[PDB]
Amino acid sequence: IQRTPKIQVYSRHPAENGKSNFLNCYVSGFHPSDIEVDLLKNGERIEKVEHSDLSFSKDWSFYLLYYTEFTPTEKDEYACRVNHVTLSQPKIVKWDRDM
Amino acid sequence: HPVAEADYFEY
Amino acid sequence: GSHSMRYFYTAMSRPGRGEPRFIAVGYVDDTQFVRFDSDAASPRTEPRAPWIEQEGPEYWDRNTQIFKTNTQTYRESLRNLRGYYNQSEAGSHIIQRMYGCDLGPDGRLLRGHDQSAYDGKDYIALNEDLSSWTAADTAAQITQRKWEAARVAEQRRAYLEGLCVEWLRRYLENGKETLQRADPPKTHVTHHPVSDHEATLRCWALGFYPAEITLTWQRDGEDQTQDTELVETRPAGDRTFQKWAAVVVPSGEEQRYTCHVQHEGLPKPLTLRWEP
Repeated sequence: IQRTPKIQVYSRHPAENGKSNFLNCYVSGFHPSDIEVDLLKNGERIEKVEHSDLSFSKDWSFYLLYYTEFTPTEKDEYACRVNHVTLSQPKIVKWDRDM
Repeated sequence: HPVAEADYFEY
Repeated sequence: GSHSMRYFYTAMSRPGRGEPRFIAVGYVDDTQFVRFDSDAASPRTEPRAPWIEQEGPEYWDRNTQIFKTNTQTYRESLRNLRGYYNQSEAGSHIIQRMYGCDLGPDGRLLRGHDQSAYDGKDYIALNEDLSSWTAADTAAQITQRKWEAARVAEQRRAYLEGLCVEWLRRYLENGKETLQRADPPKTHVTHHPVSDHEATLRCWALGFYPAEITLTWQRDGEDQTQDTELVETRPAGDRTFQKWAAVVVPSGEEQRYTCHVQHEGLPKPLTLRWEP
């Protein structure tokens, strides 16, 4: 059987406009391990995203952190797009600085 | 340091 | 306090796309310190924490040898398990293994672990006695038999009581400025009306290490387990973790709610309220 990913989108440090920071997308609780993750800026895929090495939790589910440097502003929109065998379509989660 | 398996270790 | 070392192996088949991938990572507590990936351009054990870099060439060579050998045997093991479950050659399958030792606050062995899974389900585990096995099903009973025949448990016990603890202790000393430093959570409470008659209180914990933490809301001193929205603890990317807990409260009753925070790094626990 298969487990669908949990997804959280958030910043390394509290967001302040005009200050460099890191945008994180944490995907967890999924199985099997193949997964596609993109960070989006105003709907467009950000190019040079890094991620952690594959590991898993005590329940055997996998987790990964995707991240990239970014500078938050008032109007730019950020999100994380995830696909996995359990999803019929990619799931989009928007960055909300209060979450 | 990881554990070393014996030769021909298999499930 | 208490400390643990774990290695996590993942072996994944991928029919039609080459031979199964084998990945191994090593952790002390919540800090990864090594990785090996059979898919790498030049597969070798690599450092992932500064304090491990001081280990000599013989260490790295020996690690890489172990993981290269495991890459090959785990490919055979995937074949074996496919057969045990009468599965076709068409599907992708995964064996996972996690093993290691737990130390108590005095540095002595608390207990050892060596557990494996197939396709995300318990498959076989070494019992706490470090002498016997628990097999999940009749397929795993076949593995148990082979392992019993080859005296695997005895070997695991020797590693877990010996090298495992010895190396863990060495890493704890070499990385003492971080591995033995607990960073307490930085905390605050936020307030957001969700209507005219209700508002959200969100209790935040940021910048903490290790990941273990307790974050709860109380109303009139009574735990609000069922009404609290609690996100999974998440990595910030700088070694630290983040978490929050939220409760929707009737407007005007905010001061009846308290957030409580327990963390190893806290001189004393915290009680927080919204500060308008």
